[PDB]
Amino acid sequence: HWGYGKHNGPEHWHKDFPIAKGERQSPVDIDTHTAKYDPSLKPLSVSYDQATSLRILNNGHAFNVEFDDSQDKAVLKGGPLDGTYRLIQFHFHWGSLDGQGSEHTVDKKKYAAELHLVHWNTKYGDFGKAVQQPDGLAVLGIFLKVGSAKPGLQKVVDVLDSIKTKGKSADFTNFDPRGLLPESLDYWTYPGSLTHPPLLECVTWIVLKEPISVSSEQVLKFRKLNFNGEGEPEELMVDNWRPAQPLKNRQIKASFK
Ligand SMILES: [Zn+2]
Repeated sequence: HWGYGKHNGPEHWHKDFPIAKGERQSPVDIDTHTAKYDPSLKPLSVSYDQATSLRILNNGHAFNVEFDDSQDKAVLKGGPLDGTYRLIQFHFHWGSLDGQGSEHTVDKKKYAAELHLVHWNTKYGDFGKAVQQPDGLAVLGIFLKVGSAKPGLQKVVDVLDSIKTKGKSADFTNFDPRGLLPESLDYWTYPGSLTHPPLLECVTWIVLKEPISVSSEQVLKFRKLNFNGEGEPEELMVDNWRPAQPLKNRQIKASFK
């Protein structure tokens, strides 16, 4: 039902998912001049050396690069987090043109795209249990701008032709997500939600300050994907982002001065 089309997009989601108007919805605008440096926050610990990617899937709203999360391999720890969060998948949000695509914004600036690396809290045993808890997920968000190519993205780019339509997947082993990080891991953090239905309020957001650069050719391949299934009317997979939601009673904390 829900999507990013002309009649089922973010402004409609609240009908079926009333949590869309909840108290800790994502994404949000990050006001750089009211996010406060928090000296109690720690450097992120991104431990991806043993990551095992398995598969890439077009799910009709993005594509997910899926990992083996059946044991502690690729984990996120530290930062604002207590305990250990296992990497399950990453995906992107992007626009029809370079001036929109990100979910989070920075002083109202929209980036061309945003990468989400999704991790679940091992204290809850499985992902399905984790999403029912306020500290169940940690999502590392990384902005993309268009300029130079990102070498470590090309292997993703080049498989997209094989998963054009919803429900298609392809083997995708030995991909190293470290090639998608910027140089600095300085970040903002706040409590929020998943950004598409069911919009569960289970996420500690960790949004990196420094964007990565990808090329116009790389982004153009993203924009050739389809929301639709094989043989159905073609709807390009573009503008798969939810706009910023009210901050309400939340504070955005910065890891950096
Ligand atoms: Zn996302």
